[PDB]
Amino acid sequence: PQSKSRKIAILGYRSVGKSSLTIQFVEGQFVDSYDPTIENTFTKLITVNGQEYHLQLVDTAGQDEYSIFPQTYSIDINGYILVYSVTSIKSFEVIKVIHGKLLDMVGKVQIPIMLVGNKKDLHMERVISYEEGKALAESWNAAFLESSAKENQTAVDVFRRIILEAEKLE
Ligand SMILES: Nc1nc2c(ncn2[C@@H]2O[C@H](COP(=O)(O)OP(=O)(O)NP(=O)(O)O)[C@@H](O)[C@H]2O)c(=O)[nH]1
Ligand SMILES: [Mg+2]
Repeated sequence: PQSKSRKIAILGYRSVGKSSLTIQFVEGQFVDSYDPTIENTFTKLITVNGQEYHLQLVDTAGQDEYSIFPQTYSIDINGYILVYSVTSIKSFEVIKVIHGKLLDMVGKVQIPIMLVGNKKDLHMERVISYEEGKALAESWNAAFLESSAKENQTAVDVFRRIILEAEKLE
């Protein structure tokens, strides 16, 4: 089928760069203008392994330990991107909770899940090691990748990987 449509949800704690990472991929630039997000949606077109896709990305509002996991992000979502900031132990802690809830909500369905450690560029502020987040991604039997919302190639690698990870379960 010349084109396929997939809906991806980008979840995580606030300020980690869910939007930055999303816009970088979608528009190609890096915005510094920190705007708390309500919910944005961009429809990006990208091809993976010859197959072109129609990606409907849902850049969600940041949540935390005690926040209801939106039931709509529980249905009709083909892939999930759970991003944390390697410069924040709190984001790391929180993503484990969001992941927990997410799994409960969705019940038992083979939905691709990948873990992203954002802000690899800010070397002087990293507190989470690569090997650590990596280990988490393995415990979830999920994909892992680190990234910078200022390093397009890596942002693109993120959205490519999830689809790779998805067409694998289908
Ligand atoms: N140096 C650097 N800064 C980054 C990176 N990703 C995001 N940031 C910065 O971190 C801040 C928050 O990013 P943003 O995308 O708004 O985070 P968010 O998770 O979408 N926040 P919210 O949940 O409130 O909607 C911005 O000022 C942004 O420029 C990165 O890879 N490197
Ligand atoms: Mg946002």
